[PDB]
Amino acid sequence: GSSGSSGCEGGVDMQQSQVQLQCPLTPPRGLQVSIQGEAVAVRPGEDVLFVVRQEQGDVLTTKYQVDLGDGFKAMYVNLTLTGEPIRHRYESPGIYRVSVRAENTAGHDEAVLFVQVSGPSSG
Repeated sequence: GSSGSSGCEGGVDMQQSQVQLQCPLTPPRGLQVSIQGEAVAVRPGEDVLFVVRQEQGDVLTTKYQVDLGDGFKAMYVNLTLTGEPIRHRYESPGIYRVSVRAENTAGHDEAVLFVQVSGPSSG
């Protein structure tokens, strides 16, 4: 079968912080993106949908930075909250490298997805 995993630590004494209010919260966990339905090879010019979700998403309104790699760049905020798919159409065929960055007042999570788009060739 197939499965993923993660792991990273980040803690330091109270040296500095850009916050004027102490509120109870927790960092992001189990953050990753997925493509609508298991697809093998998509054709060029077909808008692709990216489904994002979280395991606990306890953290508050967090920021999200999606990197298409093909010059396209967008900055979404509270993606999980809005639970809205990310549409994106390609022009030329070729495996693309997608990534995401999440950093909230509590913690920060990141993920990377690989997309493949083959031309009109058989298959």
